[PDB]
This record gives sequence, C-alpha cells and structure tokens, in this order.
Amino acid sequence: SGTTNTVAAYNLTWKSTNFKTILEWEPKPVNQVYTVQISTKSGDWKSKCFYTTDTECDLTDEIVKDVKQTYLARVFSYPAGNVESTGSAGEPLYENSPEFTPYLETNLGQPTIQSFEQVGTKVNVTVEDERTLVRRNNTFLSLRDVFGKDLIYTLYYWKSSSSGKKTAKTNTNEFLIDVDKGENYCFSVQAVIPSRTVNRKSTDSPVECM
Amino acid sequence: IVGGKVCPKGECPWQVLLLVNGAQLCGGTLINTIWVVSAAHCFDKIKNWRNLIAVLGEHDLSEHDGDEQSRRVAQVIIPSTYVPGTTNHDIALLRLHQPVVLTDHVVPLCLPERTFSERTLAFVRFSLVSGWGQLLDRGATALELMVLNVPRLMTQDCEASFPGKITEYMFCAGYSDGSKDSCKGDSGGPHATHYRGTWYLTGIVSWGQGCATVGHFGVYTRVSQYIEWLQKLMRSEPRPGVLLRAPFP
Amino acid sequence: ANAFLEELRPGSLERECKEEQCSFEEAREIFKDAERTKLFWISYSDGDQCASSPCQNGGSCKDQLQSYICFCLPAFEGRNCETHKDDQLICVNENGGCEQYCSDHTGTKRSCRCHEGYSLLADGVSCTPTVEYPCGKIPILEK
Ligand SMILES: *C[C@@](*)(O)[C@H](CCCNC(N)=[NH2+])NC(=O)[C@H](Cc1ccccc1)NC(=O)[C@@H](Cc1ccccc1)NC(C)=O
Ligand SMILES: *[C@@H]1O[C@H](CO)[C@@H](O)[C@H](O[C@H]2OC[C@@H](O)[C@H](O[C@H]3OC[C@@H](O)[C@H](O)[C@H]3O)[C@H]2O)[C@H]1O
Ligand SMILES: *[C@@H]1O[C@@H](C)[C@@H](O)[C@@H](O)[C@@H]1O
Ligand SMILES: C[N+](C)(C)C
Ligand SMILES: C[N+](C)(C)C
Ligand SMILES: C[N+](C)(C)C
Ligand SMILES: C[N+](C)(C)C
Ligand SMILES: C[N+](C)(C)C
Ligand SMILES: C[N+](C)(C)C
Ligand SMILES: C[N+](C)(C)C
Ligand SMILES: C[N+](C)(C)C
Ligand SMILES: C[N+](C)(C)C
Ligand SMILES: C[N+](C)(C)C
Ligand SMILES: C[N+](C)(C)C
Ligand SMILES: C[N+](C)(C)C
Ligand SMILES: C[N+](C)(C)C
Ligand SMILES: C[N+](C)(C)C
Ligand SMILES: C[N+](C)(C)C
Ligand SMILES: C[N+](C)(C)C
Ligand SMILES: C[N+](C)(C)C
Ligand SMILES: C[N+](C)(C)C
Ligand SMILES: C[N+](C)(C)C
Ligand SMILES: C[N+](C)(C)C
Ligand SMILES: C[N+](C)(C)C
Ligand SMILES: C[N+](C)(C)C
Ligand SMILES: [Ca+2]
Ligand SMILES: [Ca+2]
Ligand SMILES: [Ca+2]
Ligand SMILES: [Ca+2]
Ligand SMILES: [Ca+2]
Ligand SMILES: [Ca+2]
Ligand SMILES: [Ca+2]
Ligand SMILES: [Ca+2]
Ligand SMILES: [Ca+2]
Repeated sequence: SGTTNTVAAYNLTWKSTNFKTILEWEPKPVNQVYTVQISTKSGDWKSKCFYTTDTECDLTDEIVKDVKQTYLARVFSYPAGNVESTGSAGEPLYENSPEFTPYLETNLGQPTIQSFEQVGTKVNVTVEDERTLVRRNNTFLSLRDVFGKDLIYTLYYWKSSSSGKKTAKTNTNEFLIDVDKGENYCFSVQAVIPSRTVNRKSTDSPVECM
Repeated sequence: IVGGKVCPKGECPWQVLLLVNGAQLCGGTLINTIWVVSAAHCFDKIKNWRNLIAVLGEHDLSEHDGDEQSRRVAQVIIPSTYVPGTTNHDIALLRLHQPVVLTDHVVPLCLPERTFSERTLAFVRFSLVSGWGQLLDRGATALELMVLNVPRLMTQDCEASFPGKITEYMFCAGYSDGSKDSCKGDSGGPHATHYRGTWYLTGIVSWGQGCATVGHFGVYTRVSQYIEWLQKLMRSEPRPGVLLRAPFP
Repeated sequence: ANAFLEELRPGSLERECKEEQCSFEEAREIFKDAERTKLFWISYSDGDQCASSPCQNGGSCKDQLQSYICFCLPAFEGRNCETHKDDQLICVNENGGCEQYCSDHTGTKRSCRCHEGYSLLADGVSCTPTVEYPCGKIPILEK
C-alpha cells in the first residue's frame, strides 16, 4: 500500500453522555488528516473538525440544536500536506457513521444523591437534577428540563443490620420512604428513561448512608 | 418529472424548452441572454438543425400567454469527448440567434465558480429539478412545467446502484424509495441549488435506469467539471457550423 | 486509614472513608456484605477525573465514572473545550461566512467576492444586485 494516497476511516462510534457527543474513529492519522460532516437526515451537511489529526470530533453543539432529530455523520480523509488533492470530482474518500438520535441514545450520566433528611420513621432522599449539554437561550438545561416526565429515578436502599435490598421509584428527583427507627440505612440511585429500548439506565450513584 | 408539482409560473424562470420542427425535444437552462446549457444527448438524433428553437418564459404548452420568447438555436457546442449514445460528458452549450429580453419570467441561473460549487453547493442536500418531461416512466409528458426537490448523493453512496457507471463527470440525486425523479424529456433541464439567497446551476438532467426506479437514482451531469469549458466558449470568437465539437478539457 | 489502636473501635464510614482514605477491607468492615461493599467501592475508588483540570478555556468539568464531561462557554467546543468556534475562518467552513464566493489566501484573511451582476457590501461578506435581473433571483417573488 505504498501507492495509496488516503484510506477511509472506519469503526465510527458515537460516544455520548448527558448530550456531550463525540464521534470517534480509526485509523490514527497515517499520512492523512480528517474532516467531519454532520447533517440531520433531511438537512444540509455542515463541516466540523477541519483537516485534523484527531480521531475524534465533538459534535455536541450541532446535535443539541434539536435532540429529537436523527443525525448522520461522515469522516473524510485528505492526503497530508496536500489537503486540497481530493480527485477531479472533488470528493475525498469517506465513511458514514451509524445514525444517532440524541434523545434516545445519549447515555445517562452517573447520578448523585444530593441529600437525605429523616424525621422519625420517614426519610426524604433527593437526587441532584444535574445539567446537560443542551442549551436554551444562555443556559444549560437540566436532565429534568430535557426529558420531563420521560425520566424517573430508582432507589436501592438497605438496612445495615439485615440482608435484603429494598427499592422505590419516583417521577421527580425526590423519594419519601419509610424506615425503621434506630437503624442506619444506605442508599444508591439510578436514572431511568423507561420508554427507551436501549441505554435505558444510568450506572448506580455513589452510596450514601445515614 | 415524476412525483413533482407544477412550478408556478415565473418561479423556474431559467427553464428553457427546446423544440425541433415544433415538437418538444428537451429542456435547458438559461445562463445569460444568448447562452443556454442543455444535454448533448438531446441532439443525438437531429437532422433538421434549421428548425431547432429554444423557448424562454414558457410554462403551459397549450397556450401562448405572451411571456414566451422563442429563438432559433444558432449553434450547439458539445465536448470533443462526448460520444452519441454513451452517457459521459452529457452537456451542450447553445448559442441563441438573437438575445432574449430578461423579464420577471425570463432570468438566467448563475453559473457558479467551480471551487464554490465543489466545496459549498455540493453539500446543500436538496436541489430543484424541472421540466416538461414524462410524468411516469414510459408515460406522458407534462403540459405545465413541473418541479421536484431531490437530495444529492456523493458518488460512493451511489456506486452500488450503478457500479462502475458513475464517472467524475456525473453525480446522483433522488430517492431510492422510488417516489420521485426526473425522467425522459427532462434532459437538459437544471438541477438548481440554492445558497444564501441565490440559485446556481449544479447539474443537468442526463440519464437514469427508467424513472423513479427502486434502488436507483437520477444521474446528472456534474456541471462543476465544465465551468471553465463553458466560460471559455462564451468568451470565444464564434466558429462556423451549427454543431461544433469543442476540446475538453 | 489505620493508626495504632484505632482498629479496636467499630468502623465508621465518616471517620474512616470521608475524613480519611479507606482501603477496601476498611470499607468492608463497615458494610460487612461483599456486594454492598463493592457498590460503595466502585464509586469511592474511581477517583476524580477532573482533578487534572482537563477543561480548557473557562469550561467546567463534571466528574463521571472513569471519565468526565466538559461544559464549555458559548464560544468553544471540543471534548476539552479546546476548539474556538469563531476561529476556523476558511472557505470550507460554511463558505467562510461569505454570501457568494470565497477565496482562501496565503497570509491574509479569506476574502469574499460576488458574481457578475452583484457587488460586495461594506460588511465584507454580503452581495447586492447591480443590475435589474441578476442571475439566480426569482423577481416574481421578490416584488
Ligand atoms: C434525454 C433525457 O431526456 C433523458 C433523461 C432521463 C433522466 N432519467 C432519470 N431516471 N432521472 N435521458 C435519457 O433518456 C437517456 C438518454 C441518453 C443519455 C446520455 C447519453 C446518451 C443517451 N437514456 C437513459 O436515461 C436510459 C439509459 C441509457 C443511457 C445512455 C445510453 C443508453 C441507455 N434509460 C433508460 C432508458 O431507462
Ligand atoms: C486529567 O487531565 C488529562 C488532560 O491533561 C486528561 O487526559 C485526563 O482524562 C483522560 O484520562 C481519564 C479518562 O477518564 C478520560 O477519558 C474519559 O473521560 C473523558 C471522556 O470524554 C472519554 O470518552 C472517557 O474515555 C481521558 O480523556 C484527565 O483525567
Ligand atoms: C462551569 O461552567 C462553565 C460553562 C463556566 O460557566 C464556568 O465558569 C463554570 O464554573
Ligand atoms: C462501531 N459500531 C459499533 C458503531 C458499529
Ligand atoms: C465521553 N462522552 C462523549 C461520553 C461524554
Ligand atoms: C434525504 N433522504 C431522507 C431522502 C434520504
Ligand atoms: C487538528 N488539531 C486541532 C487536533 C491540531
Ligand atoms: C452507515 N449507516 C448509516 C448505513 C448505518
Ligand atoms: C437540601 N435539599 C437538597 C433538600 C435542598
Ligand atoms: C419531550 N418532552 C420533554 C416534552 C417530554
Ligand atoms: C443492585 N444495584 C444497586 C446494583 C442496582
Ligand atoms: C416529595 N415526594 C417525595 C412526596 C414526592
Ligand atoms: C453501615 N453504616 C450505616 C454505618 C454506614
Ligand atoms: C400553439 N399553441 C399550442 C400554443 C396554441
Ligand atoms: C411563438 N411564440 C411563442 C414566440 C409567439
Ligand atoms: C422563431 N423565429 C425564427 C421567428 C425567431
Ligand atoms: C456504449 N455504451 C452505452 C455501453 C457506453
Ligand atoms: C448505458 N448505461 C449502462 C448507463 C445504461
Ligand atoms: C468537507 N469537504 C468539503 C471537504 C468534503
Ligand atoms: C421538500 N422537501 C421536504 C424535500 C424539503
Ligand atoms: C462507501 N460507503 C459506505 C460510504 C457508501
Ligand atoms: C428496501 N428497498 C425498498 C429499498 C429495497
Ligand atoms: C430547499 N430550499 C428551497 C429551502 C432551498
Ligand atoms: C470489634 N469491632 C471493631 C468490630 C467493633
Ligand atoms: C460526581 N459523581 C457523579 C462522579 C459522583
Ligand atoms: Ca405557453
Ligand atoms: Ca482511621
Ligand atoms: Ca481504620
Ligand atoms: Ca476499621
Ligand atoms: Ca482521623
Ligand atoms: Ca466529619
Ligand atoms: Ca481493619
Ligand atoms: Ca478485617
Ligand atoms: Ca470519577
């Protein structure tokens, strides 16, 4: 392959958490550099990450313009040090990404228990409503802002003094649970979008204990 | 045009109708008051050169409303690399015998710079294609000018549809789901691309496999390859002859 | 952490893992159960991937499991906020912001140009007609 001027990218992969969305690919730049394009399925192609040695391209700011759209990306290869040499049709070699629909596919980040508060046999447990990369006007929207009613949380909790786990679920960021007096409980939560078919759940939060 | 709609009168003002002996032949695209771009293959069967007419400002072929302007074609210029009956280099530049008058109904389409066309226009997804050609494959031609928005493919994405058949002088556009396409009789008409408020010529209706055939796209002459060729000819001292072959590149 | 004689005392998550760094067995002396200890440990031992300050240009870092996310200021993008959005002014980038034609030059800012029948406006990027029927406009709609 000494006679090759470029080779197409491959293994194009979407890495996305809380809407922070980066396309990655192979190979490492070998006598070539890359440019990415992204479009919605029926929209115009916009170029990003021009003539780069990176094997990644942040596409967050494009996909957050409408998280419910489905996006297509492609990665072009250019001969290094001769990037305008793309053949007479003006079409460099490229590869197409999988389709990506952010609302459905971005991973839920690891949640955090913000606080808990006990009065007698009752405890409130509150989950942080953390920020996403989606902007509205001059501000980042929270997970609840983006997902609304599509987002729930699940609580796993246990008494230190007994085996067995208990669970609860909430439509908001808060749980109100009954507990036995005189026992120290511990807690972990997960974010869930029940309507999803894939990537439905976050990883477990850190554990917090009375 | 298959799956299109009527282009309201004056909204496709660079469209040309070509007639031979008064019968409908092909489309074309006005690029200034004396020059029309069409497809070379429109001329593969002509013998009556004296009766080739271009009509500007046309809309409804059943009635002359007054906005039509008719011109004898003085010269048809085709690439030296064009071979009748073969798809490559399917472009012709036509010199009108007398200039047309630009009006609300007759306006040229911009012939873009090549680099702009390759770097920028090629990545506008949808473009308009228009003509009076067949409404269905093997069907009837249209009485009112029809227009359709079609999305463009890079050749790698069209390769599987036409393996080894799409040259650098062509590109594909359309829908492989079969709904919509240009068709026979639309040849020579514009594939026109909008960018930031102005319309530019990016393709010429050229060929396909049937029309609106599942799995297949329309194939258009890649005008970006011909911008210099066209410009040089429009500047050149005229040569005699109704059909002229001009060196390409 | 373990100092001499501390381990005579009952375990305490606050004293041993919050106020001090605890080892897995110290954490296990607290939770007792293997699976519960594991669930604590996977987060506790992960570390703060933001401690290396990976977010550039005034961005803000949010730690994750074995990863982080950078929230950028509006003028920046990238995994690490390393890309300035206003600083790739080349013709292949949205036409250099030019309305019509764009030229890259060696040693100067890109220039914008206009097609015959138009002229470049003062803003350096827009074009306006200089003739009655410029190419590529639809006069019947612009009336
Ligand atoms: C002349 C045009 O009016 C017409 C346009 C067809 C667009 N079709 C589409 N699906 N968008 N073009 C032809 O009929 C074309 C003629 C031709 C073109 C270039 C060189 C020579 C002739 N023929 C075809 O499209 C034809 C395929 C073909 C092309 C060239 C040579 C042989 C066969 N397809 C047919 C018939 O289905
Ligand atoms: C400390 O700062 C340096 C930069 O100076 C970073 O390279 C370090 O981050 C790297 O190593 C830790 C990884 O967790 C991290 O990659 C993960 O998190 C960032 C995500 O964008 C990525 O997908 C994920 O693999 C890596 O970038 C930093 O800790
Ligand atoms: C974190 O978020 C980013 C966007 C900036 O606003 C920083 O100042 C902040 O701490
Ligand atoms: C690389 N791929 C898993 C996205 C196909
Ligand atoms: C790394 N990330 C893209 C998952 C944010
Ligand atoms: C643009 N496309 C949806 C027709 C593929
Ligand atoms: C291409 N580069 C921005 C990574 C240097
Ligand atoms: C590459 N793909 C869009 C066909 C999945
Ligand atoms: C303490 N708070 C989390 C309930 C606000
Ligand atoms: C889509 N939704 C956020 C409005 C539920
Ligand atoms: C049991 N679980 C907390 C790991 C979900
Ligand atoms: C506040 N809430 C937990 C009762 C919903
Ligand atoms: C076991 N713990 C509740 C004391 C943390
Ligand atoms: C010739 N005519 C059909 C326009 C009447
Ligand atoms: C024939 N005519 C349309 C020019 C009047
Ligand atoms: C058609 N024309 C010869 C009258 C111009
Ligand atoms: C003769 N050809 C149509 C096969 C090119
Ligand atoms: C001639 N053809 C193979 C393009 C149909
Ligand atoms: C990004 N591209 C214009 C070079 C194809
Ligand atoms: C007309 N369009 C929906 C194809 C854009
Ligand atoms: C070659 N292709 C996979 C991009 C179509
Ligand atoms: C799926 N197909 C209709 C394109 C064949
Ligand atoms: C497709 N377009 C008419 C919006 C340019
Ligand atoms: C003995 N003790 C440390 C377990 C309390
Ligand atoms: C911040 N944290 C989610 C990593 C705990
Ligand atoms: Ca008429
Ligand atoms: Ca200690
Ligand atoms: Ca200890
Ligand atoms: Ca201990
Ligand atoms: Ca201590
Ligand atoms: Ca303390
Ligand atoms: Ca111990
Ligand atoms: Ca022990
Ligand atoms: Ca971490």
